[PDB]
This record gives sequence, structure tokens and C-alpha cells, in this order.
Amino acid sequence: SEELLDLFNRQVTQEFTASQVYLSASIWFDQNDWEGMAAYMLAQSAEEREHGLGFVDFANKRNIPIELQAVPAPVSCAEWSSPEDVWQSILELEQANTRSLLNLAEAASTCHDFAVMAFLNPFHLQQVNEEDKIGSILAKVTDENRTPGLLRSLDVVSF
Amino acid sequence: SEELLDLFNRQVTQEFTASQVYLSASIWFDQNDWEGMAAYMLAQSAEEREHGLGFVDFANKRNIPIELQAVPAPVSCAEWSSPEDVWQSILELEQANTRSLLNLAEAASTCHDFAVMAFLNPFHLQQVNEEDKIGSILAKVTDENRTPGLLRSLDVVS
Amino acid sequence: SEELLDLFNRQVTQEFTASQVYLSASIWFDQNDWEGMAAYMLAQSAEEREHGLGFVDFANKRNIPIELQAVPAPVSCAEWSSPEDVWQSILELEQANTRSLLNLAEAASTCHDFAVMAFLNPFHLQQVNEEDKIGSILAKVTDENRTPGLLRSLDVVS
Amino acid sequence: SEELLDLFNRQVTQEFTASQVYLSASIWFDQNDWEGMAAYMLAQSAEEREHGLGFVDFANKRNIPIELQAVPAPVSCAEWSSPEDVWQSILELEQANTRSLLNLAEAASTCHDFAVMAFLNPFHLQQVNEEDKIGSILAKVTDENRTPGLLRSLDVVSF
Amino acid sequence: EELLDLFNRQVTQEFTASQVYLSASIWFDQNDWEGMAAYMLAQSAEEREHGLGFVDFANKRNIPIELQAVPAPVSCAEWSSPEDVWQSILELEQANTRSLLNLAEAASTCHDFAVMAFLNPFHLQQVNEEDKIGSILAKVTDENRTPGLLRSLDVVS
Amino acid sequence: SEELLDLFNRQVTQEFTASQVYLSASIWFDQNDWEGMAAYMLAQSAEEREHGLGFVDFANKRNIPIELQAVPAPVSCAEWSSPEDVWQSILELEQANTRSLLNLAEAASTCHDFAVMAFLNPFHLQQVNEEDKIGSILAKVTDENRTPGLLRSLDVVSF
Ligand SMILES: [Fe+3]
Ligand SMILES: [Fe+3]
Ligand SMILES: [Fe+3]
Ligand SMILES: [Fe+3]
Ligand SMILES: [Fe+3]
Ligand SMILES: [Fe+3]
Ligand SMILES: [Fe+3]
Ligand SMILES: [Fe+3]
Ligand SMILES: [Fe+3]
Ligand SMILES: [Fe+3]
Ligand SMILES: [Fe+3]
Ligand SMILES: [Fe+3]
Ligand SMILES: [Fe+3]
Ligand SMILES: [Fe+3]
Ligand SMILES: [Fe+3]
Ligand SMILES: [Fe+3]
Ligand SMILES: [Fe+3]
Ligand SMILES: [Fe+3]
Ligand SMILES: [Fe+3]
Ligand SMILES: [Fe+3]
Ligand SMILES: [Fe+3]
Ligand SMILES: [Fe+3]
Ligand SMILES: [Fe+3]
Ligand SMILES: [Fe+3]
Repeated sequence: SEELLDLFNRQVTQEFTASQVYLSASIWFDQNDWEGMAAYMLAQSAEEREHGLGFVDFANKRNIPIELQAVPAPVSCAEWSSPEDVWQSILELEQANTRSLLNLAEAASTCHDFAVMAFLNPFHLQQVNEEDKIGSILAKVTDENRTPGLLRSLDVVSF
Repeated sequence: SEELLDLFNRQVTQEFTASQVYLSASIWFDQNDWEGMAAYMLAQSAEEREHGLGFVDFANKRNIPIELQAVPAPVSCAEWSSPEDVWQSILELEQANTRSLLNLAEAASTCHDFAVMAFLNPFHLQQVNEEDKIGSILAKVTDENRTPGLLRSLDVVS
Repeated sequence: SEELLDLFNRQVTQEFTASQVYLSASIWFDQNDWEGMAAYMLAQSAEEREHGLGFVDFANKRNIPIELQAVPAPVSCAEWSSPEDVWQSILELEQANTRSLLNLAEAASTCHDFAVMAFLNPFHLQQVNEEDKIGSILAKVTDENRTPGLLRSLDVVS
Repeated sequence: SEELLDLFNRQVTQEFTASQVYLSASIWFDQNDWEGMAAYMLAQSAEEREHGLGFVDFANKRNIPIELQAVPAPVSCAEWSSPEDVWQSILELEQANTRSLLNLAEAASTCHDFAVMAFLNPFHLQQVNEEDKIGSILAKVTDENRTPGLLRSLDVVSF
Repeated sequence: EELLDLFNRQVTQEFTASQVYLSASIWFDQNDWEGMAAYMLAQSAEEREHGLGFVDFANKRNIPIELQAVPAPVSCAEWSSPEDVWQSILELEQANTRSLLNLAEAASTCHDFAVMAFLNPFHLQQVNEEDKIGSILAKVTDENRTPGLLRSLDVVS
Repeated sequence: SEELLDLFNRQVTQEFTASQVYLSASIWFDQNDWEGMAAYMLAQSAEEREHGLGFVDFANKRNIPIELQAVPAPVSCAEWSSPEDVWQSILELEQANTRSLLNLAEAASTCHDFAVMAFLNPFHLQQVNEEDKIGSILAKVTDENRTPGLLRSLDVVSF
């Protein structure tokens, strides 16, 4: 189960990578005066960190060694020029979180590690809800930004 | 020094000038049926007057003589044509409030006037917040006013 | 009527002028350690500004164009040398406020402007109350100040 | 740093010295039946002690060595004959507290000691207020004492 | 601009410190020091909040922020007792303090009164933090002179 | 009686001296990270100052003229090297406060000063309690310090 222990360790890196990418989106939104979208992103940055800390806590309890890796620099911000660019990157980010969790669950399954598979269940369900929510926001964003100025009313109203 | 006392007095005039220019903006907004923006400007007129009163109160305590100057007539209101023009003038007003506080702080720093520097700290931080907030409103106004009527939404909501 | 529009604008100037004169007074009092009288002047400074704002609000609703004028530098504080002098100048200030209101009401009457006359009624009555209160304070200040120190012992009616 | 550490110690001394001088003034007032002015001085004695204690606490946290110095016998009370003499000595005392703080800040500024400067900020503003208040009381006392017996009104009604 | 660079660097420093505290909580947990682990975990949260505060002020003040990589913590590999961990944490807070002071010096040279004012509560916070960490290190060092006695500090937390 | 006046004044000096010495103990404890013992000594510093204030207040009422003397610099902290040293010095301090109260009572008894004797009664009983309590803590400190680290473990708990 060297694969399982390694992937578990890497899941913590992935969640924290996502936290930093959300924070990067917050920053872009704030610098561009989308304070409502920036607040959503900031909240999600905290939530991803909490997912990471969940993995760490479970690993400690289950004697899965955790070695904390570099958290990479977010790079998508270099290329964002509209809110749609940001939300699309966040959709991609959540799809990558989901795939990383399914890979982990597959190694757990192969190992017959019932405890890990149980631990992961609510995370699988959470990612379903998160991808749906982000996809829905992206669809709204994309539609509203067909008329100049209109997407500014999503920011002020929702968020 | 002379410079320090002169600048402290002029800060009072600056806050009260800002108060009057905010009042002028509320009037333009009101006459043009932007009651939301008018109410915000009116609230800011009151706030700038409280900043001036703050400086007057400190000056009295610290024995800095205050002589109240004329508060000039607001000038920008004659040439405003849209809410974007108002908001841009208000941003510039806040930037001038900020520069004036920084010049005051400089003069206090030169005199080693630690009490004045301490008194000014929250005003420096308030200005950061105010410039950010006004700059953000201005960006929103500029963006929404690209579609006829849409800005009239900002007003009625927020 | 040009006369009624002009006078309505002048009333705003007069209220704000009064606001600054009261502030000047609070300053004189505070610098001379009359903290109770200073607080009273500060409160009256706020109240005059509220009158001005009420005029501006009504003008906006009634489509009377307001152009904000310079608010002049208070000058009586160069001559004040006792509390009596300050209160006397405050009395004369309120008498001028009352006169400008009466002149406005006169123009409104001439024009048969019933709404303006109704709007002014509470201000006419308020001026009765204010001239009465300030007059009574002045008489008390004048009487107490006939014994050294005695006036001080009643600013501590803070 | 020699001078900064010396001045920081001396500040504790100055606050406790002021505490003692205010106590002396409470004594003089009490003995002369100014119980209101006496209670005020006694409150100020406690307040100055609190300032000194705040300096001691900060010094402990910041590893600034404190050695407590003698608190000298107050000597102004030997010469006070009227309430006016006492309040003038108390004004001068506060003026000396203020000067001492400004000297300490100057030494902190020279050392680029940003933490000490920040700690001092509320003390700088407190001194403005105290000098103002003591200054105002002195003017009232000097005015009211121009009529025999009138100053006993300040004591009883106020205070 | 040395000031803009140093302001960016402060965000990185705080997040670095967040990770290092997380690494400490891990070492403590794995070695059954649950009380000390809880403390480090709370301090990890706190460092991240400091970093967030600098990002927020920078956004308001138009100081461009670009998030850097958060380096992996390195000290855990060599910790062998609680004393080692708390020593590393004291050092970490000393570095936090030094970086804040460097930032304040750059701000001072630029006459940037707003940045200097914003940093004031952080300078005071560092004083309290280095004091508290110092004091814990001292207790830990003392109590660990008797086999098993340090487990008492933990369980009374 | 000049002796009674002199002893009454010396009592004030002794209480204030005790206040400073307790403060010095708070500082040595704080510097050496004994925060609990430091808090205790700080509280006792305030209590001693209150005793002094109670003596000043009684003296003013009874027309016993008080002249504040110098409060000497505490010097025992230069030689304290363990908590036992500090607590031993505090026991000796309380024993000196008791002796000065007994000397004052003796002088009041000689003068048949019934009011001063009555005034002193609560302080005589308070000293019994204080010497008992300090003696008991000193015993505990002395015993616990026989095992490396054990004393620390109880600063943390007690106090
Ligand atoms: Fe923002
Ligand atoms: Fe959650
Ligand atoms: Fe996640
Ligand atoms: Fe997620
Ligand atoms: Fe309207
Ligand atoms: Fe302002
Ligand atoms: Fe402003
Ligand atoms: Fe005042
Ligand atoms: Fe009103
Ligand atoms: Fe009026
Ligand atoms: Fe009036
Ligand atoms: Fe008495
Ligand atoms: Fe206090
Ligand atoms: Fe206080
Ligand atoms: Fe003080
Ligand atoms: Fe003081
Ligand atoms: Fe555990
Ligand atoms: Fe930090
Ligand atoms: Fe920290
Ligand atoms: Fe401590
Ligand atoms: Fe007590
Ligand atoms: Fe007691
Ligand atoms: Fe005692
Ligand atoms: Fe005692």
C-alpha cells in the first residue's frame, strides 16, 4: 500500500493547491472590483484548506505518514482577463479535485481499505455538489456577460 | 513649527471642503433622480464634517490655534453630466484628502511630533479604505453605464 | 420668481454661515476652558447645519435650483475677550437668521407661494424659541460675570 | 540600545514618581478639607501606577531588563499653600511625564524600534488629554479663587 | 520597488509560517502530544489569517500581489523531542518579526505612513507571540528534565 | 507622642516598600517564565499599596501628619537565582511588616491610644494569615523543587 499512502499524502497537497488557486481568484476579482465574487472565492479558499486539514487529521489517526509538500504558485491569474476566465479555471480545479479523490478511492478499493473508502464517501458527494454549483455559476456568468455592464448586477445582488 | 500649524489648519479646511463637495454631489444626484447615490453622498458629507471636527478637537487639546477659513463654493457641480463625472470628482477629492494627510504627517515627522503622528494613523487607514471603496463604485458605475438604463439598477438596489 | 429662488439659496448660505460661527464660538470657549459653553456651541453648530440641509432637501423636491456658495470665514472671534462677547455675537447671529427667514417668507407671500410659506412655519417658531433661549443665557452670563469666578462655577452646568 | 533601555527603565521611575506626587497632593488636599480634589488626586495616583505597570509588562515581554529605582520623597507639598499651587505642580508633573515619553520615542525612532514606537502611541495621546484636562482644571481653580470661599463650590458640586 | 516586493514577501512568510505550524501539529499528533498539536493547529490558522490581512490591505492599497509557492516545511524531518519543535517555532516567529521590521523600514524610507500604521498591531502582536512561545519553550525544557513529567503539560491542555 | 507619629509614618513607608519588593518578585518570576507566581506577586504588590493607603487615610482623619518618604529600590532581585530564594525573601518581608505593626501597636498602647489600637486589629490578624500562607507556599516550593521540573509543572496548575 505504498501507492495508497502516497496518494493520500498527495491529496493534502491537492486541496491546499486548490485553496491557493481560490485565493488567487479572490485577488483577481478584488483588484477588478468584483467584491461579491471575491468573497465567494475567499470562502472557498478556507473550505479547501479545511478539506486538506481533514485528510491530515485522518492520516494522523490512521498512521499514514504525512509529509507536507510545496504548495505550488497559482499561475492561471496571469491569463485571466474576464470573470468567465476565472470561473472556468475554478471549474477545472474542482474537476481535478474530483479526479484526485476518485484515484485515491480506486487505490483504496484495490487495497481493500474499507476505512479509507468510508472516509472518502462524503468527499465524493461534496465534489458532486461543488461541480454542480460552480458549473451553474459559470453558465450564469457567461450568459449575463453578453450584455455590457450586466454581469456587475450578479456581483452586487448575489454574493 | 509654522509649517506644522499651518498644515493642521488647512486640514480642517480640507475636510470641510470635502463635506461641501459631497453635499454638492448629493444635490446633483437628487436633481437627477439618483436618490440612492444622493443618500450615500449625503452620508459622506456628514462623515467629512466629523473628520474636520476631529481635527478641531485635537488641535484645541494640543494648543494648536485654529482659525476657521472660508469653505469655498464647490466647483465641479457646474460641469457634471452623468453619474460617472460625479464619482470621478469624488475619487479625486478623496485622493486630495489623502495627499493632504500625508503632507501633514511628513511635517509632523520632521518636527518629531509623535502625538500628531499617532493622532493621524487612523485617518491614513480610513483613507485607504475610502479610496478603495470609491474607486470600486466608480468601476461599477462605468461598467454598468455601458447599457442604457442599467445604471438606474445600481441606484434602486444597493 | 428670481427673488424667491435667490433668497431660498441665500437661506442655505445663512444656515451654514451660522453653523461655522457657532463652531468658532465653541473653539473660543474650549481654548479658554469653558467646556460646557463649548459643548453647547458645538451642538448648535450641528443644528444649524441641519437647518441648511432641510432647506436644500425642500429645494430639491420643489425644483428650486441650489447652488452652494462659499461659506465665509467667521471673524467675530478676533474680537471676543469674554464669554459675554461670544453670547452677544450668537444672539445677533440668530437675529440675522430670523430676519433672513422673514425676508424669505415675505417673497414667498408676494408670490402667493403657499407651499414655501407652510414649509417655513416651523422655522419661524423655532427662531422664537432660539432667540428666547440665547437671550436668557446672555442675561445670566452678564449677571454672573459681575462677581469674579462666579461664571466659571456655572459653566459646570455642563 | 544602551540609551533606549535606560530611557525605558526611567519611564517606569517617572510614572511611579508621578503616582507618589499625586498621593502627596491627595494628602495636602485632605488635610486642608478639599475632599473632592483629594479623591481626584488619589484616582490619578492609581492611574499613574497603572501606566508604570504597563511599561513593566511590555518590558518583560520584550526582554527589556527592568531594574526598579528608588521612588524619591515628594517635596512640592512642603511649599504648597493653596489649591492653585498644587494644581500647578500637577500640571508640571504631567508635562514632565509627556517630555519623558517623547524622549523615549525619539530614542526608539533612532533605533528603528517600531514595536516600542507603536506601544508608546496611546501614551502620547493620553498625555495630550491629561495635559488638557489638568490645564482646564487649573484655569477654573485660578478663576474661582478670586472670590473668597467660591472655590469650595468646585470641590463639593463637581469632584 | 523594494516596498512592493517586501509586501509580497510578507504574504509568503506568513503562509510559510502557517505550514510550519501545521508540520509541528503533525509531529505532535504522531507522537501523542495532542495538547501541543491543538495549539500548533490553532497557530497555523492564525498565521494564515495574518497573510490574508496583508493580501486584503494590499488589494485596497493597489499593491499588486502575486502569490508565490509556499515552501515545504523542512524542520520536521529532524525533530526528535518537543523541545526541538518549540525551538523551531520560536525561530520561525523571530523570522516573522524580522521580516515585519524590514518591511516597516522600507515603508519608513518611503514615508509610507499608511503602511507603517497598518503594521503597528502586527509589531505588537509579534512581541506577545515571541513572549508566549519563549515561555512555553522554557517550561518544556525544564519539565523534560524528568522522564514522563512533560506529558503533564500536555494533558493540562 | 512623637514616637507614635514617627512609627505611623514608618508604617506607610514599610507597606509601600513591600509593594515594590513584591513588584520586583513579579518581574523576576516573569523574566524567568513563572507566570503564575508572577501574577500572585503582582496581586500582593497591589494589596500592600492598599494597606499603605489605608494608613494614610486613617492618619489624615486622625490628624497624624504624614510626610511621604523615599521608597527604596528593591535590591534582593540581584541575588535571586531560584523561586525558593524569592519566596524566602517575601516571607522575610511579611515578617518585617508584622514587626513594624507590633512596634506601632506597642507605642499606641503606651500612649493609651485606643483608636489606633482598634484600627490596627484587622492588620494584626491579616498578618497572621499572610505569614501562614507565604510560609505554606515556601514549604511547597521547597519540596517540589527537589525534583527537576516538578515545580514548573505546578506554577502552571496552581496560581
Ligand atoms: Fe475590494
Ligand atoms: Fe466543509
Ligand atoms: Fe476540496
Ligand atoms: Fe472544492
Ligand atoms: Fe429625491
Ligand atoms: Fe476626510
Ligand atoms: Fe473622505
Ligand atoms: Fe476642552
Ligand atoms: Fe436637528
Ligand atoms: Fe438656523
Ligand atoms: Fe439657530
Ligand atoms: Fe478628608
Ligand atoms: Fe486606568
Ligand atoms: Fe488607564
Ligand atoms: Fe503617566
Ligand atoms: Fe498622568
Ligand atoms: Fe492525536
Ligand atoms: Fe504571523
Ligand atoms: Fe505568529
Ligand atoms: Fe510573561
Ligand atoms: Fe485589597
Ligand atoms: Fe485587603
Ligand atoms: Fe502590608
Ligand atoms: Fe503583606
